[PDB]
Amino acid sequence: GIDPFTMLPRLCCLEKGPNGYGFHLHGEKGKLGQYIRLVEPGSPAEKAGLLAGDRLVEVNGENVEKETHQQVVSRIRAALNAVRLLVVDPETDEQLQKLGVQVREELLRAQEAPGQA
Amino acid sequence: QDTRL
Repeated sequence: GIDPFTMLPRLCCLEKGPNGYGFHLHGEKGKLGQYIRLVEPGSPAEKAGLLAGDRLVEVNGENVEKETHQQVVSRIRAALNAVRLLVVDPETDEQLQKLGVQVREELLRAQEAPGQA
Repeated sequence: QDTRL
């Protein structure tokens, strides 16, 4: 059939809620392999479009895969109010990696939509 | 036990 343009890592700006953002991130004890384990239904994370099955690739625009599990979490915690979490479905990542285009922000920063917040 | 943010 026809497949759409699968190359759209979603940038989720997570707001500092009560004492964090409201998700549980699980990481494999190496470097690359940080995935969301569980999301709090009462978090700013879930409304940002962050799902309990996504992988975190970049924080605010810079890649955090080659960090440590601690450092990855620290990246998000280092944000006072808002932090831009770039997340993608691990299933979709398989397709995306094969494209390897500048989807990092070049694609993400498409046309502007003035109106809603 | 995962990591809470």
